[PDB]
Amino acid sequence: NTLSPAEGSKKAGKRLGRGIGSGLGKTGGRGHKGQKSRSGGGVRRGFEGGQMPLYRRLPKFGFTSRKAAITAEIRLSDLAKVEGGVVDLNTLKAANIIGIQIEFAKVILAGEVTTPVTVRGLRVTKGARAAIEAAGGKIE
Amino acid sequence: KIRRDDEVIVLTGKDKGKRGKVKNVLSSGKVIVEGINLVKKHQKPVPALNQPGGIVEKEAAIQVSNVAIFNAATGKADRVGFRFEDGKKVRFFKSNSET
Amino acid sequence: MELVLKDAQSALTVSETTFGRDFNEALVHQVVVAYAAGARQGTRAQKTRAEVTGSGKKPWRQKGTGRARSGSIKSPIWRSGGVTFAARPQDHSQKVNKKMYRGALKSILSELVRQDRLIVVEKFSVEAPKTKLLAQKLKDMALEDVLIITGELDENLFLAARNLHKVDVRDATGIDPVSLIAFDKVVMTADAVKQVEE
RNA sequence: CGUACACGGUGGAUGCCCUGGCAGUCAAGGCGAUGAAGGACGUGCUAAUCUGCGAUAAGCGUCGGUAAGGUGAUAUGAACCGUUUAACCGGCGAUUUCCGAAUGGGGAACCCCGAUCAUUAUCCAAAUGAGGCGAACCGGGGGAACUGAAACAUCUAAGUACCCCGAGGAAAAGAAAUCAACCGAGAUUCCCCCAGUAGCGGCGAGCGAACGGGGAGCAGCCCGAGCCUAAUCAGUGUGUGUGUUGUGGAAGCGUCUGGAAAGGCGCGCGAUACAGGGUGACAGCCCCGUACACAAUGCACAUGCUGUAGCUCGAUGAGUAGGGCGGGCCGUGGUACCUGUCUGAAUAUGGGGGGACCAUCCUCCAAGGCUAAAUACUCUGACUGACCGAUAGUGAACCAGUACCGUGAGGGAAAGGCGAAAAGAACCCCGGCGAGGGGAGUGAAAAAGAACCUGAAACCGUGUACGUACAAGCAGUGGGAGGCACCUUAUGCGUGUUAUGGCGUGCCUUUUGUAUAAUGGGUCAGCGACUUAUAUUCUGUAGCAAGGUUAACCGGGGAGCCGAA
Repeated sequence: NTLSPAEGSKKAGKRLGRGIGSGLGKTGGRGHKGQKSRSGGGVRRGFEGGQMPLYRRLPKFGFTSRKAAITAEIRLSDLAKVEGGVVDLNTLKAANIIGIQIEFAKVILAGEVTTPVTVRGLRVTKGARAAIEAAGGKIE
Repeated sequence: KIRRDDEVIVLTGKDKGKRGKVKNVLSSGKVIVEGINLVKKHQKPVPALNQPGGIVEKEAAIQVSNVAIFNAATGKADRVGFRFEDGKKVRFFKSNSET
Repeated sequence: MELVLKDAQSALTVSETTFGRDFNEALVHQVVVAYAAGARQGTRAQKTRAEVTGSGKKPWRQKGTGRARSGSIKSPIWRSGGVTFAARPQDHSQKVNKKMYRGALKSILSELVRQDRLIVVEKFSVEAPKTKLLAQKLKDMALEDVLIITGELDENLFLAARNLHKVDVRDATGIDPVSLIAFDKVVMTADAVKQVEE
């Protein structure tokens, strides 16, 4: 009625996670108290991202290799057999999670169920020769 | 609200039952009605409170709480005086609910 | 299953809807414990611009100190300054989410499909201009004690109920676990549920 | 004279209030030589300030609104005006002395005239322009240092600070001799992403794009001739959506406390209107106001229309492309852009470009020009804010940017509140006395009297409790003896305080060691010292699970990132 409601306005409802004391948590409350790694803690931080060095000096270093074709596109068996049907060459890959702006890939028999759909790909490895041969089809 | 061009009727103060027009209204809430006055020293018909001192305000200092204008309820009060050129106010005056 | 909806006349049945998610009363209550008023300016450690001023300007010996709008910050030896003892870059909270916050945002939606809880109301509810009509639809609903809980809806903020006992009006679009259940309890509408589903 | 307390004072904290600030948001947005902004100085019967005007001087006139009350803030005395309807509110008009960027000339406001540059020119200043101001934003030029690289000459901070010139309310850019995943995209900016990748760097530290994609906004065209009329130009008529104020506007109810409720308690109500304020103490239903309604103005962006007026043909810009020398600058690498000196093409049966040079493809064609739309700030108006509260907050809620300081530039405070009204101390005594008050009066919740609410601490006076001019010092504790004083906490149970006796070297940092002749504080209150983006690496909790999460922008996305050999 016209009585001041027991409550009801802003901070009503659920919150975030575990019983949060106050706002996001602090470590060194106001005033004075240890809080630190002791010693000469001030001027500037310790680490730098590298070293001194002794491990970074001149170990078994190497060098920056030229950009690769950026092949390496998982096209494992199954997930393509128990999916769709035939015709799965260079034209119907977007439907699947196989479609890199670059090119090339590979087949990794994750399963063994027959399909026996054919698949081009433009690549080939062990197992690739297997299947799609004893089941039918031609790779390229 | 209360206006100066209206009549008031006391109901509590020792001046209970007295009738008169509103002299003036202060931003204090008090209202002096033509009638509720006091007898000064040299017996001069001038409204004022009853207390010893030097120079003090006039008016009997009445309160809108114990007065009686147009109270929408069952009371012992009766008729009360009340602009007209307004027109719209005439309608409310004609209604037994407001003025 | 099938959550029965209610019309303005708090009919026994109308349409149906529901949500699927393992309700966690421990987690939902673990939700009503984090920010009812928890976005009232924290006190972190390392979260802003802060560009040195170098030499120049006004003559006087002074050292490098955090200066934001003539206001000192990130400087340990000054209100709101660097916290050398890192880990806890803010102000006293609780040792604690990606799954508790959101996960609860889901679990809560499931709290509705529970018996001893709220009830779905038809869209016509948002129409009710007056507030008294609500108190009535809440009385006949046999849930007038829900005012003791809270209230919600869909579309726009239902003003006509912003006065009812405990009512933090909110829209199904952007409903943080907060409005979802004021003090582990709530009440919504039809269109709301649908909008919240997604 | 030690200590506690009591009464009064000093003082001013605190509690409450606050006509103020701080911050965010929406709307709106230029002024002037028809001489503005600002300043100086006048003006109300008295007025010293502030504000409003300005010599018709806190005012005059018209229309509309409004209304009986009015004559600014100060509620004073005197006094005036208003129904020949004022005050007040909005718009507009009239007037508007002298000085004043004024420019005739000089000049710290005073005295006499278009000064200076420039165009047209009947060369007569005759007809015109420039010469100033304005919060930031914007464009075109000039261009550091400290600092960082824990040295420093490249580099970095900087292309910043600052300086010069200029436009608008918006500028700059721009229709491609481009891009270059391509049988393709295809004007230019801006936002997000792509990238912190390519690239640069004592390759040390650091520095740091673009193409493309996703969006916002979309408009293309003009320089010789032929011809003819709807591009363009000139002019005319002239908006829909509004600005402020007033009108259609419900509502003291009951009991109790009180001088009074906006109290407690009981009951009811508003809501396409669940801001706030005022009214004698916490009234959303007392008043204004909030949603709402109507009328006065400005803007009227556009459109319509008249006369102009299509369209057609060819070409298309050399000291340029390019090369060499010396520099600036850029992420620019022999592969950015620009300046200076010198040299110097061809020409579409030509030439340039696709991040190296030269012959062969694809694309596109400079050395001429113009071009709407998409974000900024915040003076001004309004609103809001889990912001602060008058040693807080803007320096300024009280005369404040005032008092006051400095030759000057410049610097720069403190001071809030009695209340229902008015009181704010009448009258009497004393005394040298309008400078010392008993008494008494004022009062509500003023434990009120002219810097007045409340009103503490340091502290002062009187007074009380108790020691006290042989007295040894942390000044306790336990045990046993003494007295005195009080029986609102009756029970061989406690206090105030003290005589006497056994013990007992303030507090805080530096330092191997500090009670120490190591350092700091006379005391007090207030004030005063560990945060705002992102990235990386671990830890505790929790949902779910090789799937998982999104970022710009949409409750949709999955770009992209990490993981999966």
